[PDB]
Amino acid sequence: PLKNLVLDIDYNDAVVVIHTSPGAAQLIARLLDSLGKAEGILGTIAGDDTIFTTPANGFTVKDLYEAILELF
Amino acid sequence: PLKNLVLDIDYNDAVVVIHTSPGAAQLIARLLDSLGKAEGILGTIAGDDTIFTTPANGFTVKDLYEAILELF
Amino acid sequence: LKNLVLDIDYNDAVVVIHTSPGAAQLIARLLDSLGKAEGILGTIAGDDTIFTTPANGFTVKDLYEAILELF
Amino acid sequence: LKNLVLDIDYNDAVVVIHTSPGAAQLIARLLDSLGKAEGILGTIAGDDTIFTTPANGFTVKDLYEAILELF
Amino acid sequence: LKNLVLDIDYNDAVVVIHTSPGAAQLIARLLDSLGKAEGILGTIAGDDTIFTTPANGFTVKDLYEAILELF
Amino acid sequence: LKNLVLDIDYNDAVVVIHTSPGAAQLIARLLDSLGKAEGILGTIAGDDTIFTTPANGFTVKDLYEAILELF
Ligand SMILES: NC(=[NH2+])NCCC[C@H](N)C(=O)O
Ligand SMILES: NC(=[NH2+])NCCC[C@H](N)C(=O)O
Ligand SMILES: NC(=[NH2+])NCCC[C@H](N)C(=O)O
Ligand SMILES: NC(=[NH2+])NCCC[C@H](N)C(=O)O
Ligand SMILES: NC(=[NH2+])NCCC[C@H](N)C(=O)O
Ligand SMILES: NC(=[NH2+])NCCC[C@H](N)C(=O)O
Repeated sequence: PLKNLVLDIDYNDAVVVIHTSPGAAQLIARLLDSLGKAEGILGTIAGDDTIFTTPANGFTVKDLYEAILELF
Repeated sequence: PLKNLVLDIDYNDAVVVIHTSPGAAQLIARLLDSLGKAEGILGTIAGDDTIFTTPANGFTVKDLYEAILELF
Repeated sequence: LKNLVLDIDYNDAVVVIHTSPGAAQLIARLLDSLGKAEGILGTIAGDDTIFTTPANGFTVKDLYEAILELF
Repeated sequence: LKNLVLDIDYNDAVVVIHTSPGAAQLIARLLDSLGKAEGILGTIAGDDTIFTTPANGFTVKDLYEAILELF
Repeated sequence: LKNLVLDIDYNDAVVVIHTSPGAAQLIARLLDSLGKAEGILGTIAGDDTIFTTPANGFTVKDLYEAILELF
Repeated sequence: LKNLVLDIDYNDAVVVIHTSPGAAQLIARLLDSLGKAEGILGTIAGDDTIFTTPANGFTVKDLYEAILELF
């Protein structure tokens, strides 16, 4: 699994969104599930090529954003 | 569905996030789908082990959480 | 055909499109025809529920009407 | 929903249907109505490919014809 | 969990387990607890169906027996 | 990475590819860039297992080899 899989990252007020190659969703997501609530991720949901991840309390959507880039 | 399939319920300003054992997400989200917008749930979406469920207008997240807890 | 998409609505965070069992990934696929330049930031489908959310600049409201347009 | 299915074929074990992206679940959902008495033992679907199989007392080709019946 | 398993039959190649919707992946993850050693090559679940296949050294009947065993 | 691909084996019906959790859709997409001309009838993939089949004129064994060659 290479960065070549994560096609794009952006976010808004409620969720942080990741775009990947088709079929790589669940794979990049399991990576995010390594992080966790105390690191800012309340949860994560992957489709085929999209991943919606959301911040925990104490965290802003931007905070999560920066934390994920660190993991990636 | 055994209550054991459900590992943890938590939330924030936009969604309630239910974690479950690998694989049980689609099964448990079935229960959440028993309810309709009326009880507050706009929609529900499960992946493999995470479920994001959101509220309808008039009910907040704190609301949906309590609601979910009652159903489980 | 259109029939598959049951209801469309929204709230504070996302727009939720329901479908007949199994068509969520197909209709959600329609949405992926859009893109950032038209409001859509991303879309996830399960079996029969799709959660699409607005990019910065648009609102969950703007996005909503745009999907009806698309449909 | 015909243009969804891109192909049908088979072999010494299953019937292999190909489809447009995300359709795998739609199409396989249609083949789930039939049941064992129609030949089918079961049906599975990934993202764009279904794999169906005839039950005890049925041939793959037969099944291939049967799906072609309800297609 | 067992009341989720609709039925268990089979044929020449696979052992098709039907389940309640969504139950699929859970029951299959159960079979995955077995592994090659018990005569299971590999398993794959959709939404409510589980196609499994025996390993060289056990036939389809045998897989079936050991599955009713597991269950 | 082919490390996401844990084990390969086959039988008288399909080639079974056990991969890391979630990797099953990605790697089936790799086998998906082959098809009939190379002997692949179809390939359906779950969360960590993938099931492929040889077309006509080709044997599962020939496929097991080609699959390693794809790898
Ligand atoms: N190959 C597909 N299923 N494409 C549709 C994907 C739709 C949406 N991005 C999701 O992840 O659910
Ligand atoms: N077996 C897996 N695919 N695990 C990864 C799960 C990714 C994400 N947490 C989801 O549930 O959608
Ligand atoms: N037949 C089912 N698997 N139903 C569960 C649906 C759960 C959720 N609404 C989703 O679309 O993912
Ligand atoms: N976008 C994808 N999921 N691509 C991989 C598809 C793999 C396999 N043909 C399936 O139907 O599951
Ligand atoms: N509610 C649904 N989407 N059902 C699809 C069933 C298709 C097939 N039986 C499978 O296991 O994938
Ligand atoms: N996390 C899971 N859903 N595990 C269950 C896997 C079941 C089966 N081996 C498949 O690939 O479909």
